[PDB]
Amino acid sequence: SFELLHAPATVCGPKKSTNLVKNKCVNFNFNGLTGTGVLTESNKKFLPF
Amino acid sequence: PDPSKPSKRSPIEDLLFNKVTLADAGFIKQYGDCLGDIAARDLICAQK
Repeated sequence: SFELLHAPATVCGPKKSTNLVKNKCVNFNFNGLTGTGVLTESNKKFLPF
Repeated sequence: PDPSKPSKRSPIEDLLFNKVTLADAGFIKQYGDCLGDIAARDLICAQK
């Protein structure tokens, strides 16, 4: 049973740590959400939910 | 033409362009509060 939601993820794979890749088309994968895209720093408001 | 309005536009022509609102294709280049220019030809139009 996999819970992917707000708040930090605590379980990831035995892979090599990196922070992010920026301004490059990569397959992103943050908090279990995946897709193909270009990563830049966020510029919008969020709620804690 | 009124050589004080942009291009070879008459006072009427000025109203004819200014009073039609364009916010369709090619006027939206970026979407979703993504970073990058939303002006000139300096960044790729990818409307939404």
